Amino acid sequence: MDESFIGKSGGEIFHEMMLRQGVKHIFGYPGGAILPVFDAIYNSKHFDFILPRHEQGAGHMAEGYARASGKPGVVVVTSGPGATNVITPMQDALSDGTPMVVFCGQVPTAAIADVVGISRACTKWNVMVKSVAELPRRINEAFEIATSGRPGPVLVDLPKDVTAGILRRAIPELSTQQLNASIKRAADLINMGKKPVIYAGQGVIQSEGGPELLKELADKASIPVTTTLHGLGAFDELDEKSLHMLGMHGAAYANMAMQQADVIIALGSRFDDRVTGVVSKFAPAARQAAAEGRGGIIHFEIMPKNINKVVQATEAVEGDVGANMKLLIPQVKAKTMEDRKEWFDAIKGWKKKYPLSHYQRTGLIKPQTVMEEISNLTADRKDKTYIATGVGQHQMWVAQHFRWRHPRSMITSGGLGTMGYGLPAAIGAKVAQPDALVIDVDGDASFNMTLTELSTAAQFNIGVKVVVLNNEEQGMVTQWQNLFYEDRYSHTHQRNPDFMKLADAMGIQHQRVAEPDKLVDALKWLINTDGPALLEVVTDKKVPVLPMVPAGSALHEFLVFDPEKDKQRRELMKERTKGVH
Amino acid sequence: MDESFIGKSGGEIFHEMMLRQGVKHIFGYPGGAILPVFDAIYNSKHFDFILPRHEQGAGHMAEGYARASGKPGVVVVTSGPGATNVITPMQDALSDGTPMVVFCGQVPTADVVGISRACTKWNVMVKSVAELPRRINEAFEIATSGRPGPVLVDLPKDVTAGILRRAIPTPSAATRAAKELSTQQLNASIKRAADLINMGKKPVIYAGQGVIQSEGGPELLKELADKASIPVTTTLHGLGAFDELDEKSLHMLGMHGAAYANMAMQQADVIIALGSRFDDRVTGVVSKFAPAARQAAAEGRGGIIHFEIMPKNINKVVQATEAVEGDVGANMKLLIPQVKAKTMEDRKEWFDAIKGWKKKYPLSHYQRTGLIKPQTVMEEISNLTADRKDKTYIATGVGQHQMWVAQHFRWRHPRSMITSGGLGTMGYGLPAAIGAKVAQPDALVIDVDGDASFNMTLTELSTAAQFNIGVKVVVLNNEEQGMVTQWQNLFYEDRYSHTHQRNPDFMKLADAMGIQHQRVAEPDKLVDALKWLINTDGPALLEVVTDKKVPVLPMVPAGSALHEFLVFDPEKDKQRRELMKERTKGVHS
Ligand SMILES: Cc1cc2nc3c(=O)[nH]c(=O)nc-3n(C[C@H](O)[C@H](O)[C@H](O)COP(=O)(O)OP(=O)(O)OC[C@H]3O[C@@H](n4cnc5c(N)ncnc54)[C@H](O)[C@@H]3O)c2cc1C
Ligand SMILES: Cc1cc2nc3c(=O)[nH]c(=O)nc-3n(C[C@H](O)[C@H](O)[C@H](O)COP(=O)(O)OP(=O)(O)OC[C@H]3O[C@@H](n4cnc5c(N)ncnc54)[C@H](O)[C@@H]3O)c2cc1C
Ligand SMILES: Cc1ncc(Cn2c(C)c(CCOP(=O)(O)OP(=O)(O)O)sc2=O)c(N)n1
Ligand SMILES: Cc1ncc(Cn2c(C)c(CCOP(=O)(O)OP(=O)(O)O)sc2=O)c(N)n1
Ligand SMILES: [Mg+2]
Ligand SMILES: [Mg+2]
Repeated sequence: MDESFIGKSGGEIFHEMMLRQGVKHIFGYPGGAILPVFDAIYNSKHFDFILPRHEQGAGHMAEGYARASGKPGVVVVTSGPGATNVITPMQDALSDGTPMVVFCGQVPTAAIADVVGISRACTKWNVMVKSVAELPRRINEAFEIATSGRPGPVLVDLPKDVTAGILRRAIPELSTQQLNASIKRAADLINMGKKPVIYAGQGVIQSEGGPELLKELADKASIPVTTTLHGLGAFDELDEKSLHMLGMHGAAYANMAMQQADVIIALGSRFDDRVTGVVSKFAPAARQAAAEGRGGIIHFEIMPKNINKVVQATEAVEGDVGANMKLLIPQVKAKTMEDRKEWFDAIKGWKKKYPLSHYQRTGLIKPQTVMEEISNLTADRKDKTYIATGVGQHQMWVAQHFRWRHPRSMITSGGLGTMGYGLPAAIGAKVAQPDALVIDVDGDASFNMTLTELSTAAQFNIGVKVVVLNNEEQGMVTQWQNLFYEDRYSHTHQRNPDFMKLADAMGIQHQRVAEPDKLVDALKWLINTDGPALLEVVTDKKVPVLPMVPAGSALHEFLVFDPEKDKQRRELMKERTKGVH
Repeated sequence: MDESFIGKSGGEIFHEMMLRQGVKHIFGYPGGAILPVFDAIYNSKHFDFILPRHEQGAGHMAEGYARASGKPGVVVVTSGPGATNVITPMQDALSDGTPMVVFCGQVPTADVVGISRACTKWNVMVKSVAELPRRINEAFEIATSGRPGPVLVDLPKDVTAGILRRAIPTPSAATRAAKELSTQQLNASIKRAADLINMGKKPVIYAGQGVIQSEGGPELLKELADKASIPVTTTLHGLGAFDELDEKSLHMLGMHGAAYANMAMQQADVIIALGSRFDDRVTGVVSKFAPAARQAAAEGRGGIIHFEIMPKNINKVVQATEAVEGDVGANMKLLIPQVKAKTMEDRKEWFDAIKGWKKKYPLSHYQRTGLIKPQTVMEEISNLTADRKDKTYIATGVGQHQMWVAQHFRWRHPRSMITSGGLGTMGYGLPAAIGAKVAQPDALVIDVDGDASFNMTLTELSTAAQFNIGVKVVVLNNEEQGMVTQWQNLFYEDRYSHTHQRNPDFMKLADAMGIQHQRVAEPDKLVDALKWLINTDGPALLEVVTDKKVPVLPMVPAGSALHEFLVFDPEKDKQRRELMKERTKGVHS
């Protein structure tokens, strides 16, 4: 029975609970209904408060802070438009399993925007706090739900009269057996397999000790490892067993491995549609091996309702992937590269047949090169380097041509795919990792969505580095329009603002590079700059992201780059567009 | 039976439905789920398409288009984040009754219709190509009828990529008897309303956005007020429904309304509420609202007459002595012949009390040094547009500047006020102005914007530049969230928690965006800068550096009754600034 809250207001109690929860940073924006909380946190020493230009920036900043730190991002906003503005961040956090706690002012309880109802389908949980006494309880509930199981966003409603009111009174197995049985069935299934593969996702990064255990099992039994977009960095991409990223824009060899493997080991990962291609043509070899009782698909998942949602698991290992790997690594029998000479020989053949470094290459900077060079210039510091991206081609290229070695280095919007996520998430990651190098690799359209937040980085002296790729197009959509609609480019081009005058207007140091010789010096300038800075890279237009497995394709039915296709495509487009492209 | 669509994709059907609906402009942003619609409208000649920087911008531009033109704003976005980014404009449109049809791409059959159910007037997911024309027509009909509002239409990719291969489809006595009976009830309630007015000795008209949204509404309002010599006050959204230069104008009422409007409302024996919903920021403390009118109802000599199109909305906030259901313009046509004419001389007592209040509490009485006063910016914009009020549209952000333009611009033209009132979304003004300018290409459209409001959506300046949409922007630069610092002064003893921001350089920003620009800080140069802005061609921005910590007055604070307002007092203002300077140790003067 607690009594250290009598005589304090709900805002003052809320201030105490942030301390008890270890909240060191809060992102938010005031308004009428949330004003009692802003009075309580006035000139606080418990945490730093970041005031953005827009609540959507507050929301994405909290996401990047969580992605970089594994701590929950915390947001405080007012009722009405304050809350509706954080819906895209919340839905985004929900889609990508990012822990977030969002507090909203509400009108007084007596007087009934339906913030709670509007947000049911876009949060992991939400609650309206109906009395000042409930306040420590709900706040604790909210923080644990947001971080338990699959982490997610939680919305807490703060009625003004609750936060302004004053507290007067004092306020308050045999499944394990079947788990071990499932672990044993999986080890048998791994050992039995001759063509195994690890398919690792963000669940590994979000489990304590996860990447290390990933390394162990993959080393001991010499199993090749591929990851999703969110799994990037859960395994050293320089390791010889690395297959890199699979899926819609994965490496053609990672796609080959998955399509021909007979034992697939799914760690984290929810088998998203941008990973599997058409699901009835996905993992044929592992599916036959399931039917021939000689292999299949193993799926380590912490959420019961996520299992067999998309693909049927041969054996399902329910619970924390890190803990369950500690009971599976024993029961797996070691192997060597020599053991799987035949398997790795096909893998290594695929790597030479389809290298990620085989893309058209002078005069106009190539966007893949920018990612190669950012990778090169930071190779000596990848344990202290974080990348935030927008959404589009640039997002895929940096997945492809950047070598991920550090877990949580990839800060990107995957499930929802929110353009504009990049810059705010970078700002939040750099608040989380002040002594790290945080780069926002951004396409100009994604960047045009939220570029008002440069002012947040200037006002607070947050040293993010921004690379804007300037191709004057919605690149990902032009690709699709070239592919499926014969170069009819419908509303996919924008006039950019002068990014150099813009960075100047915002109080951000800046340079612009357009000549491929000077590209590396420019990038070197950006990294070694002190305080926030922006580099504008003028790139080539109409550059496809390959490999791509398009809509309706199996996963092995990917397209890849051939210089005769690239010559032919651009000249068909030059004629269709009548010289404009 | 309609065969014209055989062989058409869902996208091409959509394209044709826009033509049949007479849509002339669409605001949107492509994505994967919606690509078949974009392929079908590629280089269309039937409407202009505005690509914004952010889908929130597309929505607010559609709002401003609708607000300036009375036509629905049409939005087209993709699934997931394309759809969640328009939730703020949709909730905004719902709260303010703005007709809007939002088309969202959807993956083949975010939870767009789940997350948007509570923030739309109606939503529908089209399930097959065959039903697309029927649903399109349903959406426009719902969006524009009754109280207008936003309607969300989910468009699954299989519906818009799919092909239609087949044709599709295009009064009793009991009904007739019931029809006559309901007409007689309406006519009865109109007579009673008329009788109530005729016995009133201190009548007042309380006019809202419903009058602007009704065909003939402002004309009929003027005829009524003229014939019976009734003074007219309006809400924030009703500004421009009545000529504020007429001797019968009480200007805006409510939390920041003219003191003479709030007095008149509190003394009136008959209140004629026309197309208004008695919002809490209008009535003050409801139980203390309109005491004179409530007493006159008790004694059978007056009360509150409410003209309202949504029958359900009557008696939800204030008890009506006489309700008149339906479209306020149609019912005023029937009301006016039954109201007996009165001269201003017949109402000498009433207008003399009002002239008293107007003399005692003039809106022009505010602190008037070397820093530009924000109130004075508004008065000068009103003076400088004296000859073109019929072609001038004002969009605003949310905050003090929004109250000041409501108070000191003299409103004369229906739909000239374009502002977010119900939800109160900061960032509305600039996109809404762009939308209004698209709707009225030959009108003067001005975005009067606070700096924090402007900072939310300033990226949309690139939209005005790319499409050469000549909006005029006035940014009031006080470096504060002025409305919140007024609340923090009032209730939290000058504890200014997180309500100050460093702006960007607005001249460098405007230049970066390709917008001609100017900055003004000296009171002697304000008029010429405003003259410069108003006479430019193409988009233009004027930054006005203003005084700080200026309270909006008059003010009915929370928990006070409508007649319990605070007014400007030069000595109280001096004490306030003195105490603020002490507590902030000279930081805020
Ligand atoms: C334009 C675009 C292109 C894309 N291209 C690709 C592509 O080519 N390839 C690709 O892979 N992705 C791609 N993505 C991203 C893709 O859509 C998904 O967001 C992503 O693949 C899913 O990542 P994940 O399954 O690893 O992690 P999540 O989606 O976060 O799910 C991880 C799973 O692990 C579980 N989990 C979490 N914590 C634990 C724990 N401690 N123990 C056990 N389980 C746990 C969760 O419940 C969840 O089911 C693209 C996105 C966009 C917008
Ligand atoms: C900080 C702030 C301060 C504010 N201060 C004030 C203030 O001092 N004073 C003020 O007035 N507002 C103020 N507002 C705005 C206020 O919150 C409301 O948005 C506004 O008062 C509502 O105006 P309305 O009733 O005219 O319009 P609406 O909210 O649109 O209501 C119109 C009503 O008319 C009905 N209607 C529509 N069409 C018709 C028709 N054809 N026939 C009949 N009925 C119809 C609708 O159903 C509805 O009931 C403020 C807002 C903010 C954010
Ligand atoms: C908020 C929002 N709106 C629309 C989309 C649809 N969309 C769009 C318009 C893409 C093109 C991104 O353009 P960019 O300039 O940011 O990057 P690239 O040129 O590298 O593709 S990618 C994509 O998914 C989206 N993901 N998010
Ligand atoms: C999107 C959003 N966030 C927060 C608020 C809360 N709020 C805030 C923060 C106001 C201050 C706006 O400051 P401004 O610079 O735009 O204008 P003034 O300085 O003239 O008040 S007014 C108001 O209602 C809001 N209405 N909308
Ligand atoms: Mg681009
Ligand atoms: Mg301001």
